[PDB]
Amino acid sequence: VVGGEDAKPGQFPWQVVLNGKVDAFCGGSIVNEKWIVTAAHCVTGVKITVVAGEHNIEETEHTEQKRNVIRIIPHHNYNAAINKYNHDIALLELDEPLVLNSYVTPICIADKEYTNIFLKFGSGYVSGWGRVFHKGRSALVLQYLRVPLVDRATCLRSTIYNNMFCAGDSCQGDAGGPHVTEVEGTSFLTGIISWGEECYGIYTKVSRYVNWIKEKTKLT
Amino acid sequence: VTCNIKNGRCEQFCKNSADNKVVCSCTEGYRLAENQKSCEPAVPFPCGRVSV
Ligand SMILES: [Ca+2]
Repeated sequence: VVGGEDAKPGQFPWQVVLNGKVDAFCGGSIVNEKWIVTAAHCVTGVKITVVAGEHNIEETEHTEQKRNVIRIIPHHNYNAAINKYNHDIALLELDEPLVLNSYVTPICIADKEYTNIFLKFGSGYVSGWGRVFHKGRSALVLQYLRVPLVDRATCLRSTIYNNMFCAGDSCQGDAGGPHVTEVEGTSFLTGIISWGEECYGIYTKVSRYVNWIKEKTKLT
Repeated sequence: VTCNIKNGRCEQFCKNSADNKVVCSCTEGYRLAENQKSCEPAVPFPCGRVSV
């Protein structure tokens, strides 16, 4: 994240980070104890390590919970060949459940109607351990930023849109992370970070994947 | 009062009852509060809350 500020311990307890061959290559969000939501382009098949309760990736704060991904469900309409950045959403099943607490807590997901209403509030939070500058290194401590909602026309100066929106910037490493709207002290997932490149930021509309999310993340 | 103004003063979700009255509602992990508007934890660690 660029031009943001340092997150506070347990300020975004739904935030997770993805580790592969390199650390902090993408972000995600806790749907529930056993499920993560992220971007499809972040997830190749190779061994992914999800880390919850993460604040500073350099320090051992005794709040962290590492988990292996055993199942990856990219949205049925996602196709790396063709667009790559459309229907850009996936779900990760963890090997062992997360133990929920103050530092590890899921993000609320409303129905299709209210997710969109929350989006239209016009101000959401984005976060991650992406680059601090354009070509700078990945963030040590979790960054967050308030990004305003941009209208159709203004953004179109560059989108499949129906399932995407614009705001702002998010940078490389933030992809898959949450765009979140806070309503009366409770945070709801309103988008997934797709990309920024020039660190407006382009986002996936969560509203249009809610039912798919709820269905696939059913606990039994 | 109705849902189209101030979300019927409901903190999270609003729905119109069959007698021109608001029925406030909350998401999984929350319950409707005593004031019939606000949402409070129904489990130790409900979604989307900072606990620190
Ligand atoms: Ca750490």
